[PDB]
Amino acid sequence: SPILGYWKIKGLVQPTRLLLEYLEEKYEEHLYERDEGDKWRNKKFELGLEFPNLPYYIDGDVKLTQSMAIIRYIADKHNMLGGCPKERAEISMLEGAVLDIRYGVSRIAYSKDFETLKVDFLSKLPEMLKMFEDRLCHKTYLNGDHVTHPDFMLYDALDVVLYMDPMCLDAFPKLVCFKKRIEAIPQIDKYLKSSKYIAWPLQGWQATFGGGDHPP
Amino acid sequence: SPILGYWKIKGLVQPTRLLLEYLEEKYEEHLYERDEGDKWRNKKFELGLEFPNLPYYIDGDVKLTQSMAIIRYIADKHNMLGGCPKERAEISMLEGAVLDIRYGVSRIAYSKDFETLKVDFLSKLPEMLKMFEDRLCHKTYLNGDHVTHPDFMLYDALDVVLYMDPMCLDAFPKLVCFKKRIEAIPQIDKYLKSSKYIAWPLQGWQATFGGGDHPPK
Repeated sequence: SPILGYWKIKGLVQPTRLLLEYLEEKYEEHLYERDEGDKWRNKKFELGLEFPNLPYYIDGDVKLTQSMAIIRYIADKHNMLGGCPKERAEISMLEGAVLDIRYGVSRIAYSKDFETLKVDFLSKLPEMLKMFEDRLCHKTYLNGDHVTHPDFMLYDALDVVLYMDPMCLDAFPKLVCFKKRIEAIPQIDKYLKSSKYIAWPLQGWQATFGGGDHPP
Repeated sequence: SPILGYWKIKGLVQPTRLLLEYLEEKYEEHLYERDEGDKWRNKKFELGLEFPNLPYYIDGDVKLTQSMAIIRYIADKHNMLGGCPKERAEISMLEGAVLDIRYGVSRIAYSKDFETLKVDFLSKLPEMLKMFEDRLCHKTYLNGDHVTHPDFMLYDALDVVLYMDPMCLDAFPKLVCFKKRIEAIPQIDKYLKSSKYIAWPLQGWQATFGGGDHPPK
């Protein structure tokens, strides 16, 4: 069965875990704890990876790194990437727009001067969320009636910005409805209640925002 | 014809430009100059873009933003993304590894403490480049005998890191050769010599690094 290797955090891989649980696919996790940086560095160059990094995904057919290449491969193997160039570009554009939010947090989350950079991010965040509000005006999910990988990426981004500002969705009822819809998927519900779910941290443990061993 | 809208810099879109020139595909550029922030603010919500942003690519019915969605769409229309899930994953992985170098530069280039952040980046860069040197063992391009979009992304990343550290490819002669090989593609050489080529800046004009109006002579 496939092996998914990452830090014991949400970070870059949480959307991939959510997709694997939505598809109900068997996989093994190799999790690196806060004190297992040495364990990772001594294995890193001996797994056959062409671009050694975390996370990594190893099945029969593939040895992958790059979080976007991994989530796209799992989608692609399930016929979820889109049927024609236009639909595939729509899905890649949604991907990018979600990363503008999720990388927007990560960019500033490890900085000494985080409190200053937060003011600016929370000023631009409304506009980014409005575009998703409009996309989800009459669509159950970002691509219509059927779930795609950017749904889990957006879920993860909403999870993270709600910690930084618990009122950030008060203006965005369609995003609140979308978020509850994801959570009501029976196999997502079971995952979120399971011993396998990693609630914290959001970033690397060293992060000034969404770090430490426990929520603040 | 397709419209490619961006700032008059290299930045996010330069690999897209190179790919269009490789394909010899006709396109028009809407180029926003340093003084045209107002021009853009005014047109931004008027173009029919679902996720308004720079760069944008407008192809009659197809209206796209996100640089990676744009370069992938152009590749996809020419059947260049990969024939099966495994080949499509190899191209996606190459794409991500190039972006770790290119975004690695962009994420510190707008910082006040660039000189401090540069030391940390240049202690990691030799190993990141080594992974590309190793991939080019017995290969003309990153995916073998045929050009793919990550080749133009790597070419762009190599141009940018050579400005930050002129010696960073001294240990990597297969990367020096790769960069010369791209520049010997005849439709690339023609573009690089033309009046359409934007040599500078690398980042937004306001950047601590790769910014301003001319390179250092």
